[PDB]
Amino acid sequence: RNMFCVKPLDLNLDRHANTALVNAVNKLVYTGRLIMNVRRSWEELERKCLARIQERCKLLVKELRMCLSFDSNYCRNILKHAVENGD
Amino acid sequence: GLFSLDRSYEEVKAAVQQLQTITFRDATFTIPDPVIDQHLLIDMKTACLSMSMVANLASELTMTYVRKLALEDSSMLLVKCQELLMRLPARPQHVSPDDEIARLSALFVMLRQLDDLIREQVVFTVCDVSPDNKSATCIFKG
Repeated sequence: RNMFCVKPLDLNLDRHANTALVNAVNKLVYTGRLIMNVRRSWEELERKCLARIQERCKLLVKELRMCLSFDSNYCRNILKHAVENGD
Repeated sequence: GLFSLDRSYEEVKAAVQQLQTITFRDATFTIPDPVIDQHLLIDMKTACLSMSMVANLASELTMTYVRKLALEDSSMLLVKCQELLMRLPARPQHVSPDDEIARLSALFVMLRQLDDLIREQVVFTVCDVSPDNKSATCIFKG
């Protein structure tokens, strides 16, 4: 739900029960799950934003193409750039 | 000799007068002139070094074995052994047969070294003896 400022945990893991190797691998798998989830969520938001902005730009340039004028053509030449890479 | 250290003169005298005696097969004997000397001090130094080494090399499981067994076993041997020791379930803290076997082999060597202090050279192995106990047939070794 919120990528930017997630917090870690200690799982309230016990030491009396269970084998210690499973304790270590459980801590590790929690850490891996957290990092994978946060990175994947950031990537998903980036993908959705890029798709939406590309579609909006395409629709806008198609609409404005009909009004052939200097300022409008300048706007078109601005908008014609691709944005597949974030920079 | 070990007791002579860390003890006062009269405590040493009482302990010496006790240790001077021995009982063996319905017979008894007394040790002549067991005075503490630098020859025995060499033995004390090497024995205490070996004893501290066997103390350090001992693993967690070896140390905890006796205390764990006292929880639910009971016998005269066990009660005597526990009475000799000081007085103050759970999964074992660490399990590692390879490291454990290496440690216990090193402790085995150290125990051998500590034991050799008191073992004499085994000169004779004996066979059947005349019933009067005077003479016997033996094999010479060492």
